[PDB]
Amino acid sequence: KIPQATAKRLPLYYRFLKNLHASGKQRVSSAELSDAVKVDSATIRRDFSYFGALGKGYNVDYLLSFFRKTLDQDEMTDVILIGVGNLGTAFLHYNFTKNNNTKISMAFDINESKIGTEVGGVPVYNLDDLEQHVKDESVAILTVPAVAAQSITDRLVALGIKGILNFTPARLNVPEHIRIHHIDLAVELQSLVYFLKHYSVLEE
Amino acid sequence: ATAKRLPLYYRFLKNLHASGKQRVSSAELSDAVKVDSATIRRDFSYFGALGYNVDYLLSFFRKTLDQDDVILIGVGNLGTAFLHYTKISMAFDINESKIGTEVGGVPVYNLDDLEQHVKDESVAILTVPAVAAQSITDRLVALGIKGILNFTPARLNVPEHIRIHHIDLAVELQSLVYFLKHYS
Repeated sequence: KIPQATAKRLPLYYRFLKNLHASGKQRVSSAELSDAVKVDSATIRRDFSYFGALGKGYNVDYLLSFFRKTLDQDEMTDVILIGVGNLGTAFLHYNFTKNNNTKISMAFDINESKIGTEVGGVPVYNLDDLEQHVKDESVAILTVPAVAAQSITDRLVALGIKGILNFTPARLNVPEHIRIHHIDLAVELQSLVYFLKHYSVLEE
Repeated sequence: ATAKRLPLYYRFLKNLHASGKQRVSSAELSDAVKVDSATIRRDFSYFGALGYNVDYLLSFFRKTLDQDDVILIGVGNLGTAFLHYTKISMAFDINESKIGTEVGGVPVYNLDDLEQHVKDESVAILTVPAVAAQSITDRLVALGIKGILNFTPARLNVPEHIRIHHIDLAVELQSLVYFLKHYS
């Protein structure tokens, strides 16, 4: 599937393996794993094929790193960027802190000389290829001209984007379950200006 | 001079309006804002006010302020995005290949000259590295800037009356991410 019940056991296996690794333990059997998560050995066997783990019992150090990698994978927020112009490339040069499991994993453009580049260590792909690159990523940054932003949005939601930071003047239409932060920079500037004239916040 | 007392009258009258009072004397306004009434009477004629009606003046001050700038510092990708992309009148940088040039119609000056060329402007856009932000901020406040659009990860130390708008990718993503993890 992976079945929900299996997926919910993963952090439980992890916590058990950390404790064991701290205590100096080198091997762990199915029976010990079963006792730790209150299941039986067949469940360990099935869950570990879902996870992609390799055994024989198990090496504590191997399984700890493996489950660590897997939870890190599951917990990281991979972000896509569309539009690699001035604002887009500044964002690709953004230095996210260590404690912060967010990164922009990929970028998209339509300019042939953008396409095929690595900007700030992230690959820029043809926007044509959006559907063949996007699987799991749940968040997108939009830094395209306002005119392109709606058709790109339509596609992002169809691919399973759930959250969008809109840095364009466009007012996006999306399904009620899509969370949109609209950061129009010209509006932010004009809001600051307005406040120092009127000492109240600008509508909208 | 006259347009420099206008915001004093506005701010105070907006506070008055809130309290339900719709007339105000030069003597009452003088004791509040510390301008002499003889100057107030002189200004309020100029504004075409005929005891003065509080709503006339407020609507007049609002309209004037809406009838009749911004500087930017750091003309890199981010500053260039803002220029390209309320007009920006001056840009400032340290890169000698950008100083003495025009980006998006705006001339770019050496940051050394900030204090000679910033006279009237109240708003600054800040699009420099975080490491540069606080020292420049310090110079902007000493120059009497009233608002800063902080487009850097730095948290700026300014006097309380300085309005800061902070735009940051991480800060913004953290909020959206928290929604998605908790309110799906």
